[PDB]
Formats: sequence, C-alpha cells, structure tokens
Amino acid sequence: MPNFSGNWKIIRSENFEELLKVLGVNVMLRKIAVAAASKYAVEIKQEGDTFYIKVSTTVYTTEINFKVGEEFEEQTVDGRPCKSLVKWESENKMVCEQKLLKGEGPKTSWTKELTNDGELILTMTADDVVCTQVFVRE
Ligand SMILES: *C/C(=C/c1ccc(O)cc1)C(=O)OC
Repeated sequence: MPNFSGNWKIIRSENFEELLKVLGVNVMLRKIAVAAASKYAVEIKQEGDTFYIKVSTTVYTTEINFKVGEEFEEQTVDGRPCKSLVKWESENKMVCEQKLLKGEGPKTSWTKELTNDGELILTMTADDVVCTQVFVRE
C-alpha cells in the first residue's frame, strides 16, 4: 500500500544555496553543489515506522536506516556527524531534530512529508534558513 516507499526525483529546490552559506560553505563549492542538487534522487523503503533511505547525486550516494523514536547517527548537510531523532507530526509528516557529535554550529533539522498530491517534500533547516526540495515519483 502507498507510503513514503518509492523512487523519487527532484523537481524544485528553494533556498539550498542560502542554507549552505549558513553552514559556512564557500561560494564556488555552493554553486557546484546547487548544480549537483538538480540530479538529487531519493529511494525510500518504509515498513511501519522503520525507514531505509538512500539519497544520491551523480557522483555520491548515502544511506540511512532509522526507526521513528530511536536515536541514530548520521551526517548534517555539510557532512559533520550528528545524533538524530525522528518523530511523527502527522500521518505523513516526520521531523528530525539533530545534535552535533563534536563541536558547535547552527541548529539543524529536517522534515519529510508525503502530500495529498503524491509529492515528497523535504525541508532542511539551519538556524533561521529553511530549504525546501520537492520530489515526484520516478
Ligand atoms: C532525505 C534527505 C535528503 C537530503 C537531501 C539533500 C541533501 O543535501 C542531503 C540530504 C535528508 O534527510 O537530508 C537532510
């Protein structure tokens, strides 16, 4: 039965560069990252509240596994390791709060939501800045 499970392809990406700026990435790498972002693909497998997620671009791929409600280790958008915890906020929206393994830095979070119109919306937050990325089924 339809849930977050599937193969998703990005169609829109708002404020990605601004987010990277907040995370201290230099302009030239930001521009390359924006260009790289238009090939973001996401593969999800969901059973109950257990999730497998693989995000990839042209040259890079990362996988996470989590159970809602259970702390796990992942990276921030700028590849610093963090402790993560995901909770539901409604039937098809989840919110992840993150804490840096080492160091100090901006407060980062992310959300994933399946909409009525069959889109996947990712938001990624760093301090004051919110990046939104919209995906549709392949
Ligand atoms: C699901 C997910 C995907 C993602 C998208 C863009 C970038 O840059 C990293 C990761 C996520 O939870 O990331 C925060």
